[PDB]
Amino acid sequence: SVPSQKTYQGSYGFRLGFLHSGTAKSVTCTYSPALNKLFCQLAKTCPVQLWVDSTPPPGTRVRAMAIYKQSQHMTEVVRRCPHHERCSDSDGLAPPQHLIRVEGNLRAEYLDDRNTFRHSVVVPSEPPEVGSDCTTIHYNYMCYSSCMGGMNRRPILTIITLEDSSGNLLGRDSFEVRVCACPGRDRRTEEENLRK
Ligand SMILES: [Zn+2]
Repeated sequence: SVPSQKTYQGSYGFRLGFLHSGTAKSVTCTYSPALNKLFCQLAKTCPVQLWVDSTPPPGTRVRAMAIYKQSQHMTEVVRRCPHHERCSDSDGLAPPQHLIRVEGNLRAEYLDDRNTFRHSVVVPSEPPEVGSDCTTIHYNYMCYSSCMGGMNRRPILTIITLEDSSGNLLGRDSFEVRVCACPGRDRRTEEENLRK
């Protein structure tokens, strides 16, 4: 009733990477290594790098799923709030209830789990292009952390899993997410709070 969040590189050395976007007031997405936390604006591009030490088999996939970080909320499905699930901002593929979308991948699939009712979005794993050392998935988060009746100011984690063609686990990584109006200021504030 709760997905695992244990980091697991697995046989292929799977792990995530993030750009170094800084903390200017204007930044739309920024990652804090010290907090393992992504700060982003609503429905803005969040580039997440996928790194492996060796290429997994054809048919490998990469799944993203959100869970609440606090234990007393972890059994609750993370979903869009009653406002945003009705605002008709569909990309033609993502169900309007799903918090996490993938941008610009026509092979993305959206799952409503028939047993847990949790949402996820999955894409094929592909090796890096010629001259590149990793691949990047562009995610969008479609509600604010503060949305009433949805996340309701509760922190969430995103769990990224590398899966074989049957859905079996090959690798796992994760990061906290805050969706907010001013990611640069909020990253600076929370990093200062950690230091203090
Ligand atoms: Zn919302």
